[PDB]
Amino acid sequence: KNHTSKNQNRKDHRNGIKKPKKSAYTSHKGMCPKYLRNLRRSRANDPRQSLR
Amino acid sequence: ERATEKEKRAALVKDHAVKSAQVYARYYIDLVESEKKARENALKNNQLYVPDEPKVYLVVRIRGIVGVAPKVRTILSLLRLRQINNAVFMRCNKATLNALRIVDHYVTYGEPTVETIRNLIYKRGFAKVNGQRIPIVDNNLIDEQLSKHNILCAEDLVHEIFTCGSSFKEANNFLWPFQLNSAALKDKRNNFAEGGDFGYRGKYINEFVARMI
Amino acid sequence: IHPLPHKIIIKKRKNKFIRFQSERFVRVKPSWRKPRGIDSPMRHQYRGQRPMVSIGYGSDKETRFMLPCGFFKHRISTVHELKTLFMNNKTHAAQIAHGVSARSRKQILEEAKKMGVRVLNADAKLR
Amino acid sequence: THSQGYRCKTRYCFARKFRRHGMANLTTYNRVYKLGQYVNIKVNGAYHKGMPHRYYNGRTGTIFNIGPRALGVQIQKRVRGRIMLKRINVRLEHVHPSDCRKNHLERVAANDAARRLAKETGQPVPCLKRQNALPRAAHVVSIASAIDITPLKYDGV
Amino acid sequence: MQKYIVYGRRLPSEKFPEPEVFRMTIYAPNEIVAKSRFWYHLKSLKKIKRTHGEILDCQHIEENGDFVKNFGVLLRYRSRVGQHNMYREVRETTSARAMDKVYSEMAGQCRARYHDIQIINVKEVADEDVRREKVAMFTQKGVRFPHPCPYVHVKRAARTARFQDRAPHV
Amino acid sequence: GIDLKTGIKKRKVERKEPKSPNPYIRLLHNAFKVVYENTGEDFTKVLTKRLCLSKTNRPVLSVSRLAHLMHKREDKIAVVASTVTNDERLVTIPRMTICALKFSATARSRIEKAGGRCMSFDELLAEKPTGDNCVLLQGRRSCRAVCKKFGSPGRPNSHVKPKGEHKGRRGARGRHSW
RNA sequence: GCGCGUGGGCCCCUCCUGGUAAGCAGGACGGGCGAGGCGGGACGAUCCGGACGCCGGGCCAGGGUGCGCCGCCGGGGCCCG
Repeated sequence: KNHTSKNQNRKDHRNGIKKPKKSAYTSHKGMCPKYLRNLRRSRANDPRQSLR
Repeated sequence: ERATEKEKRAALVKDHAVKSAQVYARYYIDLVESEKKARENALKNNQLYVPDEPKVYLVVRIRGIVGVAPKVRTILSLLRLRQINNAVFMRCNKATLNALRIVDHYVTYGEPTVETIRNLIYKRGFAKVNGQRIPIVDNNLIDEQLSKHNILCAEDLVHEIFTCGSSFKEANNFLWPFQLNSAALKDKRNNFAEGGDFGYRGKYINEFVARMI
Repeated sequence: IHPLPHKIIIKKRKNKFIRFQSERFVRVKPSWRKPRGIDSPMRHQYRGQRPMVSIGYGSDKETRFMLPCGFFKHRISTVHELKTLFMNNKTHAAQIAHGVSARSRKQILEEAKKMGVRVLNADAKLR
Repeated sequence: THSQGYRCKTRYCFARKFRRHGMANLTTYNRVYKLGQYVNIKVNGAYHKGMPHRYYNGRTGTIFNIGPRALGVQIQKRVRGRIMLKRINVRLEHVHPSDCRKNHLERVAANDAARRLAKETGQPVPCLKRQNALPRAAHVVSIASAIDITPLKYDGV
Repeated sequence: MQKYIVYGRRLPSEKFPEPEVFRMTIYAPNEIVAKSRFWYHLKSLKKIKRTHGEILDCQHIEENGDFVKNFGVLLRYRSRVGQHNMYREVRETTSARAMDKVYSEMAGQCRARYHDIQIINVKEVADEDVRREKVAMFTQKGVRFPHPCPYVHVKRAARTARFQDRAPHV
Repeated sequence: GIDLKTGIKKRKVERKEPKSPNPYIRLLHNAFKVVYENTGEDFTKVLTKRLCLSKTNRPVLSVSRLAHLMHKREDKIAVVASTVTNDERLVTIPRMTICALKFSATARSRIEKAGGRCMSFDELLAEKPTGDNCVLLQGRRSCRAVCKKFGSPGRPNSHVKPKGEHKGRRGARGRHSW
């Protein structure tokens, strides 16, 4: 056999079809830098601020 | 004090049962009479009285667990039919009835009569308490798990299942899927319409399950 | 010498489990060994193959380890062991070891009679 | 499949419709998009920059990033036994707003509306749960006009 | 086998408030086969699928067996080569019984099963009009015929009595 | 045959008993389990599982972390299921009541000098078996050097250090060097 | 988290491709055998049913019911397997 796709979909669905995990949806990877800098500037004020 | 509460509760369920058994019996008798009178009125008017569409079906798996297709297996597991000769009651809605047609080859279904429901609930009925198969031998076990749904006694149970009432899902889930004797089966390969056994048997499910109980 | 009443003792298989092909070859001993061949008719348990050892054949816990008399067995080598091991049990019976000499087996039998302890091999080395 | 280029088997997928060849309507560039909006991805053949891949055609995603000219959208792609969140940047011509949850948004509004209306008049609360068809009621049908119908004879040969 | 007059209509729609009620007489072993054969005819004749339609009633007809009547059935059957039409007359006590006779003769001679035979018309033919010679033979009042099979009685009796002192005379 | 392979997803392994040869740890686990059976207090449900944990699962908690954790609640008795250790970095330890499986000698002296009481699990069972006025605290599990290296180094999104010295250009100096 | 075996597959369905075809060579959803005992198709790794602790009773699938060989009779039609 040069190639077979038989059983491949039984193996995939045996313990698989898994969700991409949380923190992947709310990841900042590939978000515009200028927006991310604005977010950090806004967060660092009053209740959101986490510095001393 | 717990024994005193148990004695008091037992009487309340027995009292509810001595009344319900008689209330429900009138409802079943009236249903036969009401359809008959409505039919008589319709024929005088040259009209036809259509009866109400079935609201509950008794589904019995008639095929084995070997070589089952993945969709078929998934649907059968949701019907709770995981072994051959197992029987369950399901509500009739487009969501259940479209799924049942996909698994028709593996099952036989029909509208159940009240006597067929009573015999299954009494002779073969087992609860699902703590994920265990606990035999339903008394009205106390039904009261314990279904008092919230007002299903205090066995007559309430064979009534909810038959009328497909508000607490049908709770009542049906309380019952471990029925385990029955082996069916006669003229032909497992074809549909009851083609003269086999699979698919809609209609009123004939009552006859089919009779021997199995 | 008479034990507790007990229940019927059901032995799931009366005959011993014999190794496959022990009959054909002397080199293959009858002691049970699990078949592990790629094409072994006994591994496949085909029709007419010899029965396979399984936990299902296990005896009832209540009547397991019980001698045909109805008393379980305790192996005795010295009078102290009879006095200590058979401490008022009505369930177990004594059985003197093969090694114990005739001279000692008279003093082991005598203490047993005083303690009312059944000895399964009472008539051993008797001359 | 000896050759696997970025645009293979795209003869029909990345080709414009019978009378739709031409320049994108200005609405595509005038539609406001907000983060978390569901957007369907359908390639436009005319536009060759920001084009997604043939897999992404027919997929619905949420806008993780909004950027000067292209919106970043995250779809779920089933790779073997795992679905992976594939973040892609797609130019406006190939991203169209999805009705998607529009039914749910309508339902949330209608359920709340039919709750307040009841508090005022028609006090019993309405059933705000979907019922999947259900069986038909008994009803009555006149068979006065009933027509007999019979199997017809064969005439083909 | 039982004779069921089945009524059915398309589901009521905004486009048509009362769809037409259709009536067919279907001969079937049970009600579920009769409602299936109803929809098979409805799908072809009036373009009504079961999903798009309702069964108003499946009334079972009781037929008297007091007297043998000449019956005439016009049907269409599919052979391996292609479909054909056929008129068969059978004399039977009831119309369902005559349909059973027609189905058994079709299975025996034309090798056609119930599903591949459509019953265009079932009527009670008069004694005067009997195109089939077999039915015409018994139609005349005086019909003395010697027993067709008196061998069967002695062969049947001999199953219980395997060994007999004499060979039985018929 | 019954189809038990559909909506059913195998069984899980959870340590229900401590693998510790120490007789003391077994004595407390059985005691805390007996309390849990009779009164299903969730503080005792966790303590019973915190005594069954492995050494790696049970990390050390210093008197510096405990001071920070109990900053708003001096009255509450810290309950640690591992070793309490001294932090020479913190010059002054506050008075705190801590109950642990072991206190380092340097830590034990410091807590007593502060006026705090170093309790033991047996003492906690005698005074507060259900866990009243007690906080179940835990050290940082993923602080082990072994945890830092878990993963496939050399994968683009892995962000983990390689196990050996390696000392070469290919694959290290950025995505392009692969 | 740590690892093992495996990376020669084959067969039935279904649409396939090349070839005159093939128990041929290549694809593919699903299932089976591999690694599934057992009853049946005379025989048969895969077909039809049914997937296996050890037993006793009952029911009964699939396949059948002259005799070998457990188990059949009734009715309608045909009628040189």
